[PDB]
Amino acid sequence: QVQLVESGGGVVKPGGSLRVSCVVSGFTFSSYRMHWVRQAPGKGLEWVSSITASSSYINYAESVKGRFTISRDNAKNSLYLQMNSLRAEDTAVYYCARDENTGISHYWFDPWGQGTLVTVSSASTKGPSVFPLAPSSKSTSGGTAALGCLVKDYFPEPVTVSWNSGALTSGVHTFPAVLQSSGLYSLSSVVTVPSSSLGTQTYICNVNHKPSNTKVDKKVEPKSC
Amino acid sequence: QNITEEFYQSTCSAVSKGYLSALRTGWYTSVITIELSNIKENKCNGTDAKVKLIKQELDKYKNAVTELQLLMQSFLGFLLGVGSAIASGVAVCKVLHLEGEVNKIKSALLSTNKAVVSLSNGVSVLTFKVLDLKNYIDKQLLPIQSCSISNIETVIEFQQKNNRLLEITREFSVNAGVTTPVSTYMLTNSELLSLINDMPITNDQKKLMSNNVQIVRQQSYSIMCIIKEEVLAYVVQLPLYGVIDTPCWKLHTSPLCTTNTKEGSNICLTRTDRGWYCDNAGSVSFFPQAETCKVQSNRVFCDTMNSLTLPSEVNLCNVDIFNPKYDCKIMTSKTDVSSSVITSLGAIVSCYGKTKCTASNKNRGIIKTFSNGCDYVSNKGVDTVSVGNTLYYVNKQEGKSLYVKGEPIINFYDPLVFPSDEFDASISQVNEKINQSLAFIRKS
Amino acid sequence: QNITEEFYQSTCSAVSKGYLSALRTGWYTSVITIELSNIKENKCNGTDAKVKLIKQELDKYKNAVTELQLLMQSFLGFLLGVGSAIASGVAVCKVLHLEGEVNKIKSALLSTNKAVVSLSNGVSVLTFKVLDLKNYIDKQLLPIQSCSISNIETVIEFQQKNNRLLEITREFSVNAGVTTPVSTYMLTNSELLSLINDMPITNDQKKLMSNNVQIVRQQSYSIMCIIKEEVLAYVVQLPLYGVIDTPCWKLHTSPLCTTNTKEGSNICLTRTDRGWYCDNAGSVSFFPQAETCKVQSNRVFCDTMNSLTLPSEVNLCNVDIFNPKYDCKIMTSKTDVSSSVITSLGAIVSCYGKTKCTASNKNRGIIKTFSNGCDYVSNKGVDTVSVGNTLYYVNKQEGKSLYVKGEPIINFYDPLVFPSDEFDASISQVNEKINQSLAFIRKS
Repeated sequence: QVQLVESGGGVVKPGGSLRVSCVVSGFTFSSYRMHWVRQAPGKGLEWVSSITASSSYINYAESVKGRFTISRDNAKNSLYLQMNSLRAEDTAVYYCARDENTGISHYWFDPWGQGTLVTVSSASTKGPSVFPLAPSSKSTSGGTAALGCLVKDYFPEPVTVSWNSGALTSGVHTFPAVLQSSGLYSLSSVVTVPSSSLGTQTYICNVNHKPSNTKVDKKVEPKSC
Repeated sequence: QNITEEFYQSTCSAVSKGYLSALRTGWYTSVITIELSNIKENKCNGTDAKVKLIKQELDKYKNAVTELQLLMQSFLGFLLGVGSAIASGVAVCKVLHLEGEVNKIKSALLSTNKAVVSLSNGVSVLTFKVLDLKNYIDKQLLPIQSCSISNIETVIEFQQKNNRLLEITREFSVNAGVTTPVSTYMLTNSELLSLINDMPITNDQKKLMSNNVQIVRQQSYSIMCIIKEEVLAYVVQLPLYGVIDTPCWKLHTSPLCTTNTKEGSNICLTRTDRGWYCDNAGSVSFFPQAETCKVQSNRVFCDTMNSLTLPSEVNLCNVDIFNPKYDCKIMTSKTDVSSSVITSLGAIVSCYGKTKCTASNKNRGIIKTFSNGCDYVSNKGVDTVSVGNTLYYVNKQEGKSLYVKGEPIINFYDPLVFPSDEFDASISQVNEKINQSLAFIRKS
Repeated sequence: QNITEEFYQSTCSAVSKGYLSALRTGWYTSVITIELSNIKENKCNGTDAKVKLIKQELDKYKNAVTELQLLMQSFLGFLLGVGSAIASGVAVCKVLHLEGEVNKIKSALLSTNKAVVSLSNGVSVLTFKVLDLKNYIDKQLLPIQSCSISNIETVIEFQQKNNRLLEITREFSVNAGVTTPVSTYMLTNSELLSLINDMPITNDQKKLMSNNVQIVRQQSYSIMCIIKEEVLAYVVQLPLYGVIDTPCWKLHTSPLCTTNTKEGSNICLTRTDRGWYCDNAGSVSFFPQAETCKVQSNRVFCDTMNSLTLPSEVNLCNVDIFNPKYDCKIMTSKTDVSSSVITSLGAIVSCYGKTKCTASNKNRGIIKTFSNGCDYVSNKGVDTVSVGNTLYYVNKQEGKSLYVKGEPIINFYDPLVFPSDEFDASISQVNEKINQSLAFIRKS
C-alpha cells in the first residue's frame, strides 16, 4: 500500500528556520517526481515546489522563491523542504504528493500525504489563565443549571480540559478557542447539571498544558451573587 | 561524482551506472506551410543580360513546383516486435486531403505566422508558415511588365529567396517524400525552438528539449504531405519524451571459458542480455540493440519501440546469477577465441589459447600482461589494450571503478554432460538438461 | 476495393492481399557525357575586382578537373545467396577504356545531344550529353580574351554554369566513385524521363516508370567511369521491371505460447516465413527481408536478387498448416514475452505474463483490454495499442479485415517431449523428433 508520512512541523518565530520531512513506502521512490503543497487555515490549496526523480530540475512558486529549498535522498526514500526567513503568511499544513502524468497535456497529484502543521507567530509561550464560572439564578432553574471554567491568555493551541478526571462525560460541551489581537488564545468550557443537584455534585476543571506543564485544577461552586 | 563502474569476475561482465533517462514515448505532429505563386508564362519578351538571369530563376522555380506536384500521387534483438514509425504523421496527411482543410489553414494564417487549427476530425494541430515567395514575386517581380530590369541586386535577392525551396525539393526527391533526419532547410533552429515552446508540456520537458536540439533533430521525421492551390504543406513528426530523469545503467558481457591446454575439451559461457536498462514506473525497460540509444554526457535517449518490459527483479542477475527469483539468460559454446570489450571506464580482456594480450600507456609503454582467463583493467593509467593483432583505445571519461572477486561459474560444471550448444537458453534450462543427461546414466 | 486482411487465430498470423507487383529483373546501362575545355594558365596580370572573381571561378573549375582525374588511377534471410550489384555498368566502363571508344562517342554527339552508339563488342548503348562547358569557356569567356571584364553578370552567369560540375565532383568524392541513389545533379528529371522514353520496352512499362520516378531513382546506380581528352563520362545503371501487375500478399507472424500460471513450464511457437509474396510465372517469389521492398499506394517494388523461388503450394500454409503437400517452417522456444505487430489494417497482440495490454482511441480512450494469448484488433475504431511500457500507432489505411477463429495449435503438443531450442525447424521435423522421443520411452 502506498504511504507518505510527513513530520518535523512545529511553531517558529518570524524570521526563523525550519525543516520538514516526508518518508514514503510502497513504491519505487526514484522513478517519480515529488511536490510540496500547502494550505492555510480556512484557505485554498497552493503548489510550493517540485523535484524530478534525479534532482535535475527544480521549480518554486513566486511567493517562496529564494527562501525555500527542496531536496531528496533516494537511498532513504525521503524528501525535505528547508524553510528560511519564515513570515506570518507561511502558517499552513504542508503535504507531500507524488506526480502522475500522461506524457503530454495531463499532470495531476494522485497520492497525498496526511499533512504537517507549521505555525509562524511572534508571540511567546505563556501559561494558561484558569478561572471558575459558578452558576447564577439567571443561568439556572429551567431544566438544569450550567457551570464551567475559563482558560485565558495561553499561546500554544493544544489545551485539554477534563472535569472529574474523565469521570464526567455527559452534558460537557467544549467551545473553540478565540484568537485575540495579542496573539494569545482563550477558551471556556461549560457543563450542564441538574439545578436541584447544585452543591451535591463536585465540579473541578483540570487544565493540562503540555508546552508550559501547567496542570491546574479549579472548583466551580455557587458564590451568592 | 556522476558515473561508476563495477566488474564481476564470476560472470566476466561489468555494469556502468549514473546515467539519466530521456525516453521517447509518443509523437507530436505539426504542419509547415509555404505560401506559393501561380506565375503564368506570360512574360512579354527580352534579349537583355539581366532579364535572362531572371528568366532562368523563374524556370528553376517552376520546375521545382512541377517536380513537387509530380512527387505526390496514389543478441536478443529478435524478441522485440514490429511497429510502424510514421503512422501518425501519415494519418495527419490523410486527414489533410479532405475538402476544406487547406482553405481552413489558409484563412487562419493570413494575418499571423503561427496558429492552432482544429481539423474536421476534431484534433487541433499547430500550423506554421516559414516562407512567402508569393508576396515577393507578386509585389516586386511583376512591376506593371518586367521586360527590362534596371538593377542587379534584384537578381541576387531573387536567387537568395529561392534557394530554400530548391533545397527542400532536392531533399524530398532523393528520399521519396520522407526524410528521417530533419535538416535546417526544413526547420531552422529558431523555428524548432518556437515549436518546442508552443507544445503543451511542462517546463522541465521544454528545458530538456531546448538544450538537446541536435538529438531532437536526429529523432524526428518530415513527410511530404500536399501541394494544391497556392500552398505547399508537409508534416513534421517530433518526439515526445514522457519519461525523464530516471536512473539508467549499461551492461557489458564477454565470453567465459575454461583454460585447458588441449586444443579442444574447453567449454564456454556468455551472458546474452547486453544493452541499456532504465527505470520506468515500477518496472524496467530493456534495449538490447544498444546502438539505437544516443548518449549526450550522462543523458541517454532511447526509443521505447525497441524495448522489452521486464520486472525489477532482473537486476538480481548482476549480484547473484543463481538466485531463484529471476532466471538469467546465457549461451553456451565450445569455441574459445580471444577478444576485448571496451566499457565506460575500462576494458574486459578474454585472453585464451596462444594469443598475447597486454595493456600499455604512452609514457611508460606496456604496464601489464594478461594470462589466460577473463580480466578487467581500469582506464586510470591505461591508454590502449592489444589482443593478438588488434589494438584498442579505451575511453578516457572520468569516474570510479571497482573490482569484485569471485570464482568463475564455468568451473562448477562437469564437461562430460555439459550442453555444448545453447543459443537461447537460461540457467534453469541448462540445469534441467544436465539433470536429464545425468539421470539416464543408470546400469542394469 | 483493394486491400483486405485476414487473421488466423490458430497460428497467430495475418495475411494482407490486394497489392500489385513491379519486380526488377534486369539492368539497363546508359552513358552520360560532359564536354570539357582545355584552359591553360593565362597571364592576364590584372588587378580589377571582377577579374579576380573570374580567376577564382577558373581555379575552382581546374581543381575539380584535377580531382576527377585523380579519382581514377591504376528470419530466413541467411538462405538467399550473394550477387554483384554493379557488374554490368563496370563491364560497360571496362569496354569504354579501349582505344577508339571515346572518339566514336565524341564524333557521334557533336550535332545532337542524344544518339545510339555501337561499341566494339557489338552492344549499342544510349549516349546523352547533359552539359557543355567547352563552348561557354572557349567562346564568350575567352573571345578571340576578356582580360578586363566590363559586366558583372558575366561572373554570375559563369558561376551558375559551373555549379553542376562541382556538385557532381563532390558527390563522387564522398562515395569513392559510386553513388547508389541517383541525385538530380547526375540526372535531371527531364533527362530521366527522356531516357525512359527511349528504352526498347512496352508502353505499359513506360507508364509504370514515368509515374514512379522517385522509386526509379532509389533503385539506380551512377558509376564514375572515365575522363580523357575533353570528355567526362559516367555510366547510369537503371532498373528493368520485367514483371508487372501480378498479385502480391504480405505475411505477419507473432509468437504463440501456452498460458500456464507457473513462470516456467510454457512452450512457444512461431512461423518464420514472414515477408512479401509475389507470383510472376507459375511460381512464387519470396522476399524474407520485407525492408527491401518499396511500397507506393498498392504497388510493391521488389528486387529479385533478394528472393527465393518457391512452389505455388506454399500458399496452403495459411489455410491449413498440417497439409501434406507443403511443409511449413516454424520456430520453437521456451521464452514467452509480450509484444505487438502492426499489420496493414490492424495489430496483433501477444500478451503474456503479468503485462497490461490495451487498445484505445482518441475520443473515448480505452475501448478494449486483452487477455493472455494471441489476439487481433482492427483499425476501424482503434488508434493505438499499448503493450507494457510501449505505445504503438496503427496504420489508417482503408480496407476490410476478417477474423478467422480456431484452436491454437500449441495446445496439441505434449510439453514433456516437446523440443525447445529449434531455430530452423519445420512441422515435419518437429513431429519426427517427438515421435522418436515418444518411441524411446517403451522400456520394459
